[PDB]
Amino acid sequence: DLGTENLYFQSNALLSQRSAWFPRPVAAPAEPPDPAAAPLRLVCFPYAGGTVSAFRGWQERLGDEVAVVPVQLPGRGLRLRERPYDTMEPLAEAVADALEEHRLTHDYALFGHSMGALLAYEVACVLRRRGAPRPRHLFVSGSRAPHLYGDRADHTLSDTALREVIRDLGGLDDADTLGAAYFDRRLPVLRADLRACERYDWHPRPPLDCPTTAFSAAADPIATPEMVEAWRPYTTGSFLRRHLPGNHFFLNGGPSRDRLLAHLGTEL
Amino acid sequence: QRSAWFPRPVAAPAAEPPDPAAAPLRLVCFPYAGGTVSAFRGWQERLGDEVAVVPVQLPGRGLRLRERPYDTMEPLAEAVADALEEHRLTHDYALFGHSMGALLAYEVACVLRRRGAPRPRHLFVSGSRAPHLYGDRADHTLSDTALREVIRDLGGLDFDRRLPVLRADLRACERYDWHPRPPLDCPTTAFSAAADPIATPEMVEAWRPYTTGSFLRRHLPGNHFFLNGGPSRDRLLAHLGTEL
Repeated sequence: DLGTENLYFQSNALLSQRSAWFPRPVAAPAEPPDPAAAPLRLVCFPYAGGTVSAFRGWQERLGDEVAVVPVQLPGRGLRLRERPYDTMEPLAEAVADALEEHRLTHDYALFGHSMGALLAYEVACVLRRRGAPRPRHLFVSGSRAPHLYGDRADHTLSDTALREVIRDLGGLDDADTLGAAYFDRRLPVLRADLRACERYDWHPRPPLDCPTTAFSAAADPIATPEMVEAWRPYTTGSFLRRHLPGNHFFLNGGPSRDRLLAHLGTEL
Repeated sequence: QRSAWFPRPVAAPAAEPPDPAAAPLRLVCFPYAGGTVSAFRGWQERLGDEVAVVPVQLPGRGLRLRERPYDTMEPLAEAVADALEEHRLTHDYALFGHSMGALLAYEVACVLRRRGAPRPRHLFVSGSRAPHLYGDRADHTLSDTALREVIRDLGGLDFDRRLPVLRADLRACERYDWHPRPPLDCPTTAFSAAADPIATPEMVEAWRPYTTGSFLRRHLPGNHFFLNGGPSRDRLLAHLGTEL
């Protein structure tokens, strides 16, 4: 019997290929949104010796409902010819002046890492005393609470000694390939920035009113759950601590960066 | 002075996708009824290099348009599970699904358990009532026009070739014959939408007992197709990122 009644289905060889069930994912069409018109503006502050570069790629990860507005402090990038501030208060006042002048003091949140967390805090306090609108949210990472600053004296150490602390903390993994000479470029700005945190002495004041989310890191000696837990009374709004796997310089890239961004996205 | 203080960030170099073979986590993604892998466009760049996004193309659509679509959930889950095992996707994996796809994801996790495979690292269920609440709807029996207007009214169209596939997908949900089973053990996160009449907060909260691990429900803005764009899509991706 060679007739058509006697025919049988055979395994479909096309379906054995990976791409039949699992096509490779597809990138979306690549804005960015205008800071002036965005529903929310996330004003971001770097760590000591850092620049707005830390925030590259945040915009694409966070999407179109928030404008990422990194702040470039004097002494770096296009501002390389300007003396860096070395005291927290005038810096925070100059940032507050800049935010007001450029009309960034509505529908905004603040983010800062390490020194930039303290700066973000100090900026929130200055804006409050001026009667400006409060932030929608304050995000701090890699930072102990303000009253816990003052312990350290890194900005006094020698070039080599300071560089080794930065290396030790995870800020100099590049050196393996780029050589350490690269880093010495940053020394004057790093020292100025560091002086602002290290000579800081928290004077008691009322807590803020904005929600605050703080991030601790498992491998950060200076961001342990309890140093970061200490931010809790600095606001009369809701407080959350989220814990991350990385070190003091996780901002630079990896799982912790991705998770920070995710957490940020949940609260914006 | 705006350029001094507040320089616009430069565009990032959109990263090379991670190899699903080598990624520390593979997120296996199932679409809604009548949907395709296009639902998950852009997910990979948004989630970053620590997770390979693996959308699943089901029979009956795209290049698989000549295959009869499954209209029952168990054999569909078994065919998916065959494919996952064949292609070594049955470790270091998580599952996502939306609406019908959430039910399928749950069924796939159950098939993989019966087969002795490693459990999912996480189950994400989005815009779906819990399994035992399915089987009351009959949208798959409606006229071409009435069915289209149901989808249009839920916010799905803003088709006729794809009607037989939509119907089969809906049949799998609406004929679903729930049987009590032991709960899963994997962490599970459920998403409800404020403007979703189908999968209300209470219907979504009802997933809680389907796992013995941690359960979270997040409540988002948006309608039944909230994953398709806008604020709610962004928030979903962010919640997803916090657990991957």
